[PDB]
Amino acid sequence: INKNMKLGQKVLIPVKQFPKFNFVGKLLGPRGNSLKRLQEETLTKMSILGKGSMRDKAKEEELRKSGEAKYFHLNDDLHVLIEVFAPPAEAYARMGHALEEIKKFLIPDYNDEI
Amino acid sequence: GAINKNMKLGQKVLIPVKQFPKFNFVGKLLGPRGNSLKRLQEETLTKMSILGKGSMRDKAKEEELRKSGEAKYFHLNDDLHVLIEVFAPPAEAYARMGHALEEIKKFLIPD
RNA sequence: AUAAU
Repeated sequence: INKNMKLGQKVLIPVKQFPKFNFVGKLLGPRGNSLKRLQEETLTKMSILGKGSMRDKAKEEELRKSGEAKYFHLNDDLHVLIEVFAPPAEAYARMGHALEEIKKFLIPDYNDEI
Repeated sequence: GAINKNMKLGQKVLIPVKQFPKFNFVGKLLGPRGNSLKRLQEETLTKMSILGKGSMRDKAKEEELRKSGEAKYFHLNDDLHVLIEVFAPPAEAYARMGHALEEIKKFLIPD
């Protein structure tokens, strides 16, 4: 119950469902640091990964073709990888709180009628 | 996954019987009629199962089921533990688990 | 023999 443990969770960014919405720009923010704040606030690490995550389509296709394990993620769908390293109770709580906080960044059409 | 679909999480928590061989962790977890562990589950919105060597009321029977090699009893070859399970959308599933893991700590200190 | 599942 006391030792640091690692957890990781992929969250799909629904680009197919909402192709007109710029999820990456919305995640990173107007100055590009919104995701940095979100991480520091939640005590997690968050990385935007998958097809489209590099904002350089030539380079992305190059790294994917290399077969280096660092870039395996580029085979995947666009997503945020949330990672945490803390004792079990804190690790799960942090993840729960990060997953909650990230929801607003990923739903263009949230309900606003009752 | 998508942020909305129900997901399953499971976490084993070791009961430190080796460290504290004199202490009845199982009785402490269950309480009278199992209502301690039942309450703890209901409060945390988790499922909890006590599993592993030492889990069963009955040491003769335990050894029998272990020897059967039925897969439902494989756990009896493992160390004593609580398996905490949850099924809910990702943010709620992780929160529940974090809260269960916090609440269970006091039961895994002897006195 | 705190004994749930």
